[PDB]
Amino acid sequence: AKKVQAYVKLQVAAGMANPSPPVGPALGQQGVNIMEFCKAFNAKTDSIEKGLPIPVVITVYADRSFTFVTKTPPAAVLLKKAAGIKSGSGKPNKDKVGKISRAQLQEIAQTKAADMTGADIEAMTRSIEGTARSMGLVVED
Amino acid sequence: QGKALQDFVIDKIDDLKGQDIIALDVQGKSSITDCMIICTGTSSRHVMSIADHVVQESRAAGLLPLGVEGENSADWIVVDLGDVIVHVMQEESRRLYELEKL
Amino acid sequence: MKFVDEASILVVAGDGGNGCVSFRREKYIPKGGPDGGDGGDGGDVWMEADENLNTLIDYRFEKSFRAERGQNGASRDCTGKRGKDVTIKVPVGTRVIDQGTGETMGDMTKHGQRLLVAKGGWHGLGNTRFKSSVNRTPRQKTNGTPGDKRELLLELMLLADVGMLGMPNAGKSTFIRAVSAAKPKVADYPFTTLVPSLGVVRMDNEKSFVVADIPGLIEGAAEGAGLGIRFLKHLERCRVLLHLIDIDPIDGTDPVENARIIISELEKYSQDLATKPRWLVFNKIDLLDKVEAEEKAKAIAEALGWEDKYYLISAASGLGVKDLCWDVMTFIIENPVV
Amino acid sequence: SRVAKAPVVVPAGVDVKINGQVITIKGKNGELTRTLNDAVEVKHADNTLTFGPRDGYADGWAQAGTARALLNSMVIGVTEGFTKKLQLVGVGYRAAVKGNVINLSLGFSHPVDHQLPAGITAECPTQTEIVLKGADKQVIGQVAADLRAYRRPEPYKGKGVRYADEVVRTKEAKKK
RNA sequence: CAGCCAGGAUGUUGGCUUAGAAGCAGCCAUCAUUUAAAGAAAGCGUAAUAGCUCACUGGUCGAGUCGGCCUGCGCGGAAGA
Repeated sequence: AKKVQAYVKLQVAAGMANPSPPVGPALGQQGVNIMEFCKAFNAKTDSIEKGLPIPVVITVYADRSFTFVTKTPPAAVLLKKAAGIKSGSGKPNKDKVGKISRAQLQEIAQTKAADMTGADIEAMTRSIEGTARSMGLVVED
Repeated sequence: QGKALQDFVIDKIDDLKGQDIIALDVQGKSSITDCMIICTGTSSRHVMSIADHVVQESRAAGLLPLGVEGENSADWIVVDLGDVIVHVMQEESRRLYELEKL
Repeated sequence: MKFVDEASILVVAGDGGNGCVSFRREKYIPKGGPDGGDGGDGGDVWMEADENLNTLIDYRFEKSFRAERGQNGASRDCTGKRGKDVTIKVPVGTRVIDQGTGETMGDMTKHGQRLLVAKGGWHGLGNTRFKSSVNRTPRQKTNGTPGDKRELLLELMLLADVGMLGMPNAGKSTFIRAVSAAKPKVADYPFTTLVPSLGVVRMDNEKSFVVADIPGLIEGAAEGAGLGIRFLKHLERCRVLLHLIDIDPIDGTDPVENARIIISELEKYSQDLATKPRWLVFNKIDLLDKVEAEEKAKAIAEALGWEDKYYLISAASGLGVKDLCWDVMTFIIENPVV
Repeated sequence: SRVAKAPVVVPAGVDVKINGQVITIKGKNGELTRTLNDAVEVKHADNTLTFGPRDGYADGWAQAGTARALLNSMVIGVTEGFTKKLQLVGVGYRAAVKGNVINLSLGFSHPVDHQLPAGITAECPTQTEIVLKGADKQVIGQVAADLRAYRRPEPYKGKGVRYADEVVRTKEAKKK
């Protein structure tokens, strides 16, 4: 989040094994190796859990390897494995497609290590629900 | 410059697979050319391509060719080197015309 | 290097000219002969073939082609002029389909030969053509017949004798980067191919080895990153077809065990084109052991069920490409159409 | 109009001589003079330069505002000058400057020699770059345009001679 | 008002009856966490990462500026031997 040299992030999942059909070798071509996806990337993710997609920046200037740090996984996947349905919309707004709870996505949204905008707890409480209830859900906060 | 030019022709004609080469002497029978060289090409494009080689080599030899005939038809193509005239043309049409009797 | 578009054209044949009704009474005598003879035959739309063009982009922009109507009759028995023949220039390798009788009327295979797709009209007849003594007043006329109203649907297939079908970015475009002049954009990032391309190999005079490359697709009628299935119709006409499977991909699917699907994908179109014979060649061997690949290639070819002569060629560095260079000619020249 | 209301500032050491409607702008890096349109009134105040219209002229302020624009451009030329950069892109495109003549091998059957005016010079930092240098914008603009007209950039690959700031869009016709 | 120097972000590749669509003809709410403001959104457009601009805001010179109506007189429409 500094300047040019094209910060990028491509992912479908972190638990599986770098698929070719969905993204392929598009995970780096200007100094990023394709065999290093399981050398240093699988240093802290493999020790906790493998069920979520994960974005990451590259941030390589001229080095053969990479020198980036992992960050939070997206909140758009917490609505599938931890909140309810997997497939989703169907007809997005012909009826009341989904259901959410106020206690839901409270501790799940707080598991992020460090990626915040403001230290207030009340302000960030309704930050995640912006991604929510755009799916055709009903809010009962 | 009598014997030199055909030897300058035979060596270059054999470099690009000039098969069945005959050295003729038409001195006395015809009063238009000193001698003619007869040769066969495998394909029409082969005759067309080899025609460029002899012209380009002739233009690099100082002498200017006096005429070419290959135009949208590669069955019969000839070029002029002044005294010496070479006949690069197809085998199929060679039986129709005379050989070694002109 | 650029996009491809195929569309349908609307062509109308010119109707014949109309007869004219008039009389010749010039200066002093009111009672004189009639004027107005033949009309004019309508224009004929022809199908011109050009080897200079490859696409049909100029057909959606102007879709209606109006053949000139036959000129009408005039006084003093001035017969009309025949409608000029408008010629539509089409790249070689097009099919013609008519609405209604939706079959193929002609195949565009030889350049420089013309096809007639719209029969012109017939000229009318004036009163001079109908002058009589029974009527004592010839003033009747015949209209020109309407032209042949045919609508053409154009399907394009590029002129190529050797085809290219295989896994996404498995070496199909790298093979084009051989002694062949054509050099599409080739690398090891994803599919990388958005344009069908063909090249030539020059071995000897009057020896053509036109080979075309088309984008491939995975898991049958499915698309990965926006690439449609319309690239397939450029195939299914070439006289010889070859097939390659990537070996030991870094992230790709498993070996030829998966390529059993590809046979179903080729069978998926309508009938696998009566099960056209296939030739298998490999690629990307220089990254492995040649002595070890010998047992690999023999074992993997018998795994799927192909008991014919296969090819083990590393075309990335242009090693061992010459064996495929001459054997293809023996298949072509020695087996003409019969 | 109102542009002429703001006077143009000239540096020290440059002399402005007015003999009616002709103005003299002798400076460090040039020797040139230019004449007015007879419809503008100019005054020689302190180290600025003011302009105004003339009574009885319908155009009036419109021509007066032009006086500031041209004369401001004359200030930079006589002090630092104006520089224009021309680049040649493509295989076989070679450029060189011999004296007051630029020899251009633009793929023609014969070489092209361009005769520059008295107060315009060119340098060749590399074989594919021409640096136009001058003190008057009018003359330097046309000579660059005259140089550009020989090998006008074709819009498909950008091949030709182009300005430094200019960008040429590439488009595909007869898609395959 | 228009110029000139900047920001133009975080959930956020927003999921998706999505074959891909990261802002783009399908899909929806159109909210929302940090600030001086910056849109799940304005476009030129790659096969997708994209390359850059704009909407809104800050600073700079400083006094007029913005876009609608009616009407007189004016231009194109107006090429032949």
